Amino acid sequence: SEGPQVKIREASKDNVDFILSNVDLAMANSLRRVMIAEIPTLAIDSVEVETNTTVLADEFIAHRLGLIPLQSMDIEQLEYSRDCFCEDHCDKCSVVLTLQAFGESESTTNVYSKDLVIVSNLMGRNIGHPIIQDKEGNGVLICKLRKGQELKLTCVAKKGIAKEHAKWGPAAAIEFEYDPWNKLKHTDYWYEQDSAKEWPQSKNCEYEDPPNEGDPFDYKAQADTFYMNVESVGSIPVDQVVVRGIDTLQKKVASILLALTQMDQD
Amino acid sequence: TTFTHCEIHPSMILGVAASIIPFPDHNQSPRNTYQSAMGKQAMGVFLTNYNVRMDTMANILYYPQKPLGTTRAMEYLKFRELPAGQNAIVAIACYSGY
Amino acid sequence: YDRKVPSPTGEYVKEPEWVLETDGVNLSEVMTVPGIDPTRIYTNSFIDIMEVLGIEAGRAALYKEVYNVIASDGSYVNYRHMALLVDVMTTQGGLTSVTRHGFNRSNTGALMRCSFEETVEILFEAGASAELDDCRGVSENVILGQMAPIGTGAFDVMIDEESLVKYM
Amino acid sequence: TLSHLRRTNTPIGKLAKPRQLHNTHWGLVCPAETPEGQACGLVKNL
Amino acid sequence: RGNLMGKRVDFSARTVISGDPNLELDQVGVPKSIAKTLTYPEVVTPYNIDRLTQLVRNGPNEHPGAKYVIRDSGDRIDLRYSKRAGDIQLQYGWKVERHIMDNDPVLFNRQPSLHKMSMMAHRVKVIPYSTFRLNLSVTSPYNADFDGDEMNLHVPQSEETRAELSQLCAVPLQIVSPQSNKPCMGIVQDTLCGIRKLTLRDTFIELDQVLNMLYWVPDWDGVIPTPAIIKPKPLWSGKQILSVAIPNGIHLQRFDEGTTLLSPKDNGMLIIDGQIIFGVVEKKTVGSSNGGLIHVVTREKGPQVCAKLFGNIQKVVNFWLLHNGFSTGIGDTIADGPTMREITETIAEAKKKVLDVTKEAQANLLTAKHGMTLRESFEDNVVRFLNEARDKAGRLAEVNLKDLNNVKQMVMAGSKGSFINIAQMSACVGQQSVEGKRIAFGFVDRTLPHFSKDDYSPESKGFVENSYLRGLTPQEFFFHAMGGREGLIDTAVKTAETGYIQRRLVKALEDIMVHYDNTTRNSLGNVIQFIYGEDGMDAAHIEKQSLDTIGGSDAAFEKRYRVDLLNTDHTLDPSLLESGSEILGDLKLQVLLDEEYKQLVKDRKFLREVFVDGEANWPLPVNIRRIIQNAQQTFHIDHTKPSDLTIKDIVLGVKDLQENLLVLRGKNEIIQNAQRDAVTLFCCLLRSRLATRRVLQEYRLTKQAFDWVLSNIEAQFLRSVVHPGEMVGVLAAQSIGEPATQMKVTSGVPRLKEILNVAKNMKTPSLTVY
Amino acid sequence: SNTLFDDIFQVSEVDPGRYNKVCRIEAASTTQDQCKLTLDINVELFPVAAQDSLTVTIASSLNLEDTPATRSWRPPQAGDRSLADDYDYVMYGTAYKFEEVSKDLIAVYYSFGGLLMRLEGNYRNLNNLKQENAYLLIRR
Amino acid sequence: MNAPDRFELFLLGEGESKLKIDPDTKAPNAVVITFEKEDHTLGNLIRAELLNDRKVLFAAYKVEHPFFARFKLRIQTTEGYDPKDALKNACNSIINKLGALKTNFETEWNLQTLA
Amino acid sequence: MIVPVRCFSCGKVVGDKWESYLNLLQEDELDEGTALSRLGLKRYCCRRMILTHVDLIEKFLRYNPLEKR
Amino acid sequence: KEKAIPKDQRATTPYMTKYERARILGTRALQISMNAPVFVDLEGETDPLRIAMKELAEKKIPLVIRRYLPDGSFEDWSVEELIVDL
Amino acid sequence: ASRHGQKGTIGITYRREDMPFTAEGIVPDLIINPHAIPSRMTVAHLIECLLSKVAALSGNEGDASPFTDITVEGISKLLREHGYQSRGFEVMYNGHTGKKLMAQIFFGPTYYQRLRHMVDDKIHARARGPMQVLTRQPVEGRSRDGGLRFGEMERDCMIAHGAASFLKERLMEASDAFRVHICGICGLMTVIAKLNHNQFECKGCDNKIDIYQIHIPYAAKLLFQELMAMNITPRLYTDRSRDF
Ligand SMILES: [Mg+2]
Ligand SMILES: [Zn+2]
Ligand SMILES: [Zn+2]
Ligand SMILES: [Zn+2]
Repeated sequence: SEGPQVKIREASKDNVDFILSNVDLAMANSLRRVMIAEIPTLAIDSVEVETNTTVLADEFIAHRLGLIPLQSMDIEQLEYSRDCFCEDHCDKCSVVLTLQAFGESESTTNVYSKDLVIVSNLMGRNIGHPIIQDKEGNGVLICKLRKGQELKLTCVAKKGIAKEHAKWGPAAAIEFEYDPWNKLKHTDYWYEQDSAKEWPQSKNCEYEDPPNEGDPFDYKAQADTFYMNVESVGSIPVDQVVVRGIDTLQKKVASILLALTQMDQD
Repeated sequence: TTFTHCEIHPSMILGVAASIIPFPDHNQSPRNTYQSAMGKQAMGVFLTNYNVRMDTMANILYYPQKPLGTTRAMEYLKFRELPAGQNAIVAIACYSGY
Repeated sequence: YDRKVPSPTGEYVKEPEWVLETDGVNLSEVMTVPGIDPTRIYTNSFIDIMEVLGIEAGRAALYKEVYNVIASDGSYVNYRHMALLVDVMTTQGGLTSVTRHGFNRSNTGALMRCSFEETVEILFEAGASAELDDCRGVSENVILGQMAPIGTGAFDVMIDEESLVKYM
Repeated sequence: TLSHLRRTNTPIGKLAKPRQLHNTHWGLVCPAETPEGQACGLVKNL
Repeated sequence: RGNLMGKRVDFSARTVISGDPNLELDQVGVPKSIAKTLTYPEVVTPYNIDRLTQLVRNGPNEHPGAKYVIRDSGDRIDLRYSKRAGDIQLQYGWKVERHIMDNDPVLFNRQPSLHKMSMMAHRVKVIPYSTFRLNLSVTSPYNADFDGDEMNLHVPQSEETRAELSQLCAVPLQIVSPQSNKPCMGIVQDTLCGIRKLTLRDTFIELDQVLNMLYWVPDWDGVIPTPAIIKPKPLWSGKQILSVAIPNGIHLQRFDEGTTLLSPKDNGMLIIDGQIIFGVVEKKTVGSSNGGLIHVVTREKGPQVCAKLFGNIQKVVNFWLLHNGFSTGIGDTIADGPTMREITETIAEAKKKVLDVTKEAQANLLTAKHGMTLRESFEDNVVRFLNEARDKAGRLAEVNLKDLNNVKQMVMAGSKGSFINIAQMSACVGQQSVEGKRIAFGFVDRTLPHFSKDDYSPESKGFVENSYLRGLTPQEFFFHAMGGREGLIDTAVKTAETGYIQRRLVKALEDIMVHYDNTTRNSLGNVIQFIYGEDGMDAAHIEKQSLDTIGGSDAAFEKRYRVDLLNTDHTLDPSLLESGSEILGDLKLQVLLDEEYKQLVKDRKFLREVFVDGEANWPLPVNIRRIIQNAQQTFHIDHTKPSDLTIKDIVLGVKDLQENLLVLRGKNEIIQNAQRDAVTLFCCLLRSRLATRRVLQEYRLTKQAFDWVLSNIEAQFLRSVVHPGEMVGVLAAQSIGEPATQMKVTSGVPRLKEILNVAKNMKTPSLTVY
Repeated sequence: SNTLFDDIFQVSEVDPGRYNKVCRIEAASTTQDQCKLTLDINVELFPVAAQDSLTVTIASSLNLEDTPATRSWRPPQAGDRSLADDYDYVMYGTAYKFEEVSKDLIAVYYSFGGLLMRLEGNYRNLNNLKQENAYLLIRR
Repeated sequence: MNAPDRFELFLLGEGESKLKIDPDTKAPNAVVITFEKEDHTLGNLIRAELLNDRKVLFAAYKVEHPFFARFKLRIQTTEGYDPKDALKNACNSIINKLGALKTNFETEWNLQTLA
Repeated sequence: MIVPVRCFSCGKVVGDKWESYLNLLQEDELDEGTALSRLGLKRYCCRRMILTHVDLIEKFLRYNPLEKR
Repeated sequence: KEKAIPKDQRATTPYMTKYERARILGTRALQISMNAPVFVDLEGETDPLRIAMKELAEKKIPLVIRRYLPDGSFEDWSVEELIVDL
Repeated sequence: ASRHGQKGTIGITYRREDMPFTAEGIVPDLIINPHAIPSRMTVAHLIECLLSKVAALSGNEGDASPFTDITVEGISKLLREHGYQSRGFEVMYNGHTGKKLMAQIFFGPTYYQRLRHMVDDKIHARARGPMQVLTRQPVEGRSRDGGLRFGEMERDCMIAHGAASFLKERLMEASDAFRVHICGICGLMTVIAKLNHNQFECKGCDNKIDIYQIHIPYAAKLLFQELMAMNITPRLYTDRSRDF
């Protein structure tokens, strides 16, 4: 337990801010990279269009649908279509949603993400439901229709990682900073008259003491005490984002070790 | 002290293509000419009835955006209604040599 | 102007001299005026130099003009390229232009001369005069689709039986 | 489309330099919008 | 012209190009689709039967694969529609047309292709995407960038053409161009800036980054160099890390203005045994410049070693700059308040001087400069004053710029920009000129309908007082646009005219070739020159060297070269050689030294007669200085103990080496005289450098080192001779035409036209009378 | 191995120049009136001020016992003993010139990875400096 | 179109192994390990942890081309110490450190109220 | 044509705030910057995403449908 | 045969030219690729060009270069006796 | 291309985890080389970037009309009021390692335009394909699987290189190559060759045992036939008649 330390400054449903102390720069950077590009998530992958009389194109609507965030709390219970034994897809590795919208009113009618209806067997899981994160209760404004226009389609959502396509990315911006006082001299501050007066002070400067103003440069110091803030799109809880990022990195290292042992046997 | 007329605004000496350049007076003139030539090859929304027109070739940007830095002349060129381009976050750096 | 003349001590030093620059060229008449140095008078027009001093002097003046043009922009080119160009221009005893009225009027094969300009006229003249083309040129060999005698083609590769018998 | 609808052309024996931007062009044709090829200076835009 | 001299060809590809800093100098990235389309017919042999069979089984839809199989009968089989009968059995002598794989030589070209370096041979590298990929250092010879440019690729179809392409047109062989006997490729853009930033004295690299940088060098031996600073923290210098990429045994010395071995400004360059002693690496060292690192490496170690140097330097510098960073913004073009005040005052003073001259001219008290009209002289004075004002303001702005300024960093490294760019962006755009004159009165007695008639102020005749950062007022904008339009029209017209001129020159000099008798002849056999270049050497092997005998005072000549054994005025110190005690008072050696000095004096007289201007730096084949330095650093000359050389040995070695310097090998009087005249000058350089006093006193050469130097000089001279069969006519035509494309009296393209076409009447004939 | 040269210098002045981490210091020997030193020092790790006294040593090797790219450099190990332990600033470089200033004055030029040093002194005091690599040790 | 399928970045192909270890003849007791379908995320972490071992003399990694998702790791240890064992030790250290960090983050998160 | 679903730079969901942004501008008489801040868009990458969007789907909806049903 | 210069009075350069080397290597590579007998031991090779380069290095190429002169005469130079220094 | 003459192609594409990032987590959507700024003197690009940053932060439209009172100092003051460096520089971190870049990067929004030129609409290669009826050479036009032109300039460059065999292969094997029979009496290529019956005849010369075959470009054959139509007789002979 006497390893990396964590101190949470602000916790919310969309942003988690913490200080990661007693850790290496490589480890912190790898953590953020994994949290950005290697957390599995559920998103719409294939779309079959039955009727489309809209002013928008089928590929346009398919891209917009694929960018909708879907719940992925129980994603680990879902299987990869590539690793599943089925013809095209099944309930064990995919979720099927349906969209049916008609212009029954004279005024413009908006097709949101809340209109997507799950027609697959979730088997008691907690995946598939589009994320609603607004006061009105609607979701993403998928499209607009006028009177007489219909949109009928079926979406098949599969699990993946953001490395394959950014639509599976469960994490938004990640604030990442260290050494706000530039005590390690990792940056040469560009300036015209006075660098201190021309460069604003970072908000994290309050958590570290200022330089002694006359002390010799510390050449034995190493980067540590990172300030991080993870923002989540809503597919999974932010704390779950961090936990699963650590889990993914650990699994990757364990896979390296397992491959090394496999080669050792031969 | 013998003026007989006054310019409405000097910015009106420019043409349609040259009225899209932001701060053209801070640029070298050949760059302004190059931009005037190239702006006619940028993708946008040439017309709103492209779904009923049958042209040989047509290009339509998915998500057009109006420039953050605009020019007063463009208001009469309807650049904010049918923009051709996007506001990309640009960094000027030597990252990998690519 | 500034010219470097050897000093009595032995070092090269720069001294000022008065040089007259004139618009218009009358070389033969100006050269005979007393007081000037006839051994250093120069003319921008190499044609007058050729007519007054000879073909070799015209060659030197032409090279000087070409070098001046090339070096005016600050670029530097090896001597031999310009020397070859000027030598080709002056190899027939006169100033042969680089146009269709100069080198293209020589006797270097109809198939070679027609590739530049006046193709049909050159071919008709060759037919009327019953010209014989030896196909020594790169243009002729290119037209006929055969290995030109240039670079790797300037020699014939033959097999050595004397070495074949001894290579075992 | 707007530039094409507001383009002009000048047919090039003459003794002059129509490709330059004359002073009298001020406020009548764009001083910067012109093709970079063989039509540079001959095709003007109002 | 449309179907015989040039024609459409097969086995070619075209697409957009891109820059790949991770590709070797001679490597070219080829899209997978283009690789699958282009094919090479490989003959079936016992050494490749299995590989060709595997490719045939793979078929035409999988790279690597095959598309056609040709039997010994000449019939061709398409692997598509052929799998019905199964895989074909290959036999010796058949041909398999298989996709171009890695390391396949291919000819890479870019139009207009104005010179031979614009079409060079590359090794294929099959990569993912739809664009060709080429190293950044090879963009300059191609005159290409990545704004949308396209380049052509051609695939040879025979082993003979394949070998010819890989042995004559290979990129490494074209590093040293013959147009200006200097390298045609070099570090450029990002790497040129990064090397300059990395070689600064303040650049120190820690262990973790040093290990990665070292591993990034493919040819790194695996030995970690000792850090420059051991305590209190191990730190490696950027020079230390960069020296790893330079091959061992390379020596280079260059002195800039004010440079000293204790270089306080870190200027100049000193590399010993491949280790950078001091000096910031910039365009003068790794750029395509005469006497640079690229030239030294390619002439000492070879073209392959130079090509590897390119990649090593690019990789290490690219990694370092990727992890260091470099940018530029609006703040880099902003000068401080005091500098802006000084610039404004300077411009005001220049304007006041212009006002004074204008008032004097209007008062008629100004006398026209002789040979010009009053108005012309007034315009000349005004233009001079305004141009000097711009130059002074630019100087002030550049001086104010700090070292951290990014534009200043680029200019100092030579990657991009210049003093005029800095001045125009920060201080003042300056006077605008059309047809080499101030803005003319397009209207009646005025330039625009905003000034009064007969106005001659700088702001009225087109002086842009403001800078780009400040912004141009509308009148300045219009005048600057007029200038830019002038530039564009000049560009177009000059492009067309230069193209025509280049075609004419090539067609005029296409049939000239150097024959096996060293004569330069055309197709008719007519002799243009009795020896190519009047010396018989190849331009690619020519370097600029200084003749030490033509220059210098008589006293300096006497001190440097004369050696006396009878008198005590110019006696040779006995500690310079092992026989310096018994050498004194020897009349045979005295007469030998007298003959040597007499020959040197005659050489000085002849050199001064040939070069009237007294210039001593001329292009010559063999660089003797580098040979001497290599001998010294290879044999570790003591520099203190006397050498074993004897005056007899030195004199006779030089004399007999002059005999081994052979260009013409005829056995008759005519050819012998031609041979002597061909090397008279190089013999002068050889005698000036390998003098008895110079060898014994300055170089301290040993007997073994002297013999090695003589042998190396002979080998280098024999290698510098022109190869028979070279198309010197086409080479010269291209070398003269290529500068023309980038191109009181007529000059430039118009004058080149007036020269090539023998014009009876020229625009500005003139005479110079002394 | 063994000290090739040792002395005490009084830093006459220090010039930072255009650099922010490297400063050029001019010093003269405290015991010899004909010995002077010009040296480039990384002041970020070893600050030097005017009127400072520096003990300067030049050695052929850092190992204590005499042992007269050599070998791959490796990070120091625990318990390793070397001459560096007795000093504060240590640099490693090569000599690239020996110059005769006067009848008996000789100057040796050293380069520590771009940081230049010039040691001018008597021929009988700089006779042990060879055309090779050496360690420079500075102690305050 | 010649854009490779995106799953090639992480999915291992047929006949391709995650690790390819070869001795290095440039120096004694040196090995080069090619990691397939891996990138800087693992390269930097493993190299940084290797550099912390006292019995490791050289540890570096590089990505020859960003187009291909594979990187090379050169490891040289002291005499008598196996580079394979050094890599094993680094990986085990990473696993333990990550586990400790995960436990600390979970216990800290459980103490919050807003989420 | 229609509001993008995700911010290009970072991937934040912004397609569910177009109607709220318009409502804030119209009914609340709030400035564009204040509305963007109230919507939770802190990074200028998302601020430009919502600020510079042009709604062409409204114009496209003015044409009569090609096919009825 | 008045056009064949006797070996005792050959005046051409005794060093192989770049073009001669390129053509010799290409011709020998073509012959090897067409299953020609190789007179040099191979330590493991599959490229005909590499095999030809080995043959040239060891002077085992049974080819003679017929250098032509502008007057029509020629000189025969064996690859073995031609110096390869470039 | 941007609105300042700065046009370029995408050298390579990087993911968010590999792109450099600031402390705020903003990654660039596009990176351009600094070296394009100095020589081209497009200060308007930098001013537009700064103005766009301020406009995005404040929720306004930047006034970039040419001749107004807007100044870089004013834009910088407005930007500094928002908590950013007045000149737009930001501290960035390397995506691969997370270490701060020593230099600070000019970072901000900019209006970019997608041009009509796409690589997928220009890429084309040909190993073999249709030949034109007239010259029997590769057809022109990439849409018809046509070939590329090996023009006079390319021929001259190859001549300078000395690759005679490569030049011949390009002009013959990679293009039209035709075998014709010529009579030894008359160079005219009017020899009727019944190859199946192994017979040759040159009517007019009354010979059948004096025929030679030559390989020439079909363009050369067409040229000779056109000259024959124009009454010129290009006679090809395989032996020399005059000494050098
Ligand atoms: Mg271009
Ligand atoms: Zn399944
Ligand atoms: Zn965003
Ligand atoms: Zn006949």
